[PDB]
Formats: sequence, C-alpha cells, structure tokens
Amino acid sequence: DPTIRKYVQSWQKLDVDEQLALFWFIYKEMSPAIAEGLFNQVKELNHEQQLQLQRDLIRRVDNQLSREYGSLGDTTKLLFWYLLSQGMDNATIVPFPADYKLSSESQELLEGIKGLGFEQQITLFRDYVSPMGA
Ligand SMILES: CC1=C(/C=C/C(C)=C/C=C/C(C)=C/C=C/C=C(C)/C=C/C=C(C)/C=C/C2=C(C)CCCC2(C)C)C(C)(C)CCC1
Repeated sequence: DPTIRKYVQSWQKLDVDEQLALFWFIYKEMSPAIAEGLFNQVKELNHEQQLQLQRDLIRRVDNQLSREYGSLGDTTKLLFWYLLSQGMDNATIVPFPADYKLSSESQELLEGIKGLGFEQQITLFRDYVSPMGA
C-alpha cells in the first residue's frame, strides 16, 4: 500500500490536462445528494468554465467552487468526480477529445493501475481526489 502513494505522487507530477486524461481513461476501464448538488453548479456553467473548474480543483485554486469541493468528504469528492464522467458520456459536461493519446509515462501508470485490485483502486482514487480544491 506504499505503492498507492507512489501512484498518487506519480499522478500528481503530470500536467493538469494529462492528469484529467488519465482519470478519464481509467473511467472507461470500469452524500450522493451533496455530490449531485455540486455537480449541478458545474453543468450550469459554460462548457469552457466546466473545464477550468476541474483544472482549478487539481491546481488547488482558491475560489468559491473549489472551497465547496474542499469542504466535502473523500467519498463525496470521488462521487462528484464520477458524476462528471457520467455527465461527459451523456454530453452534459464538456466532452473529451478523441485525438488525445496518453504520454509514455501515463500509459505506464494506467496499466499499473489496471493491475491493482478494485478496492485498492478505490483507495487510490479517494486519495488522489481528496486533497483537490481549496
Ligand atoms: C483531455 C483534455 C481535456 C479534458 C479532460 C477531462 C475533462 C477529463 C475528465 C475526466 C474525468 C471527469 C474523470 C472521472 C473519473 C471518475 C472516476 C474514475 C470515478 C470513480 C468512482 C468510484 C470508483 C466509486 C466507487 C463507489 C461509489 C460509487 C461510492 C462508494 C462505493 C463504491 C466503491 C462502489 C481538454 C478538453 C481540456 C482538452 C485537452 C486535455
């Protein structure tokens, strides 16, 4: 389980967009009210602002939405990130680009994360999204 922190640290060394790409592809290889609430504030924005929030959450930017995120529990935070992925498959959230290919480093992490067990993956994801926001 020290290997989980290494995934988190490796994940946190990538570019912000690279991080979001890795998170999205993992989603393709696979408290709710509070999450649905924050999720509504997201899809109520313009598609561009939807992108800037997710970046701002990874960058720990200090704004109102990041503060709300940062004030939630780990479970809610991860559920929020799930509803974002669902909102993207349903075209509710700004879509993901087809022509994006993962860096050599990212594809290594992904296959490495494909090796972990479902519960270690959940543990990984919770720790990755837990310190985001403000
Ligand atoms: C590419 C790019 C972009 C974008 C991107 C994005 C936007 C992404 C996103 C991504 C995402 C948005 C992702 C997500 C993910 C999610 C996930 C991965 C989730 C998971 C979850 C889970 C795992 C859960 C579990 C559970 C529950 C539900 C609760 C408790 C119990 C259990 C455990 C069952 C742009 C446009 C700028 C362009 C350039 C770059």
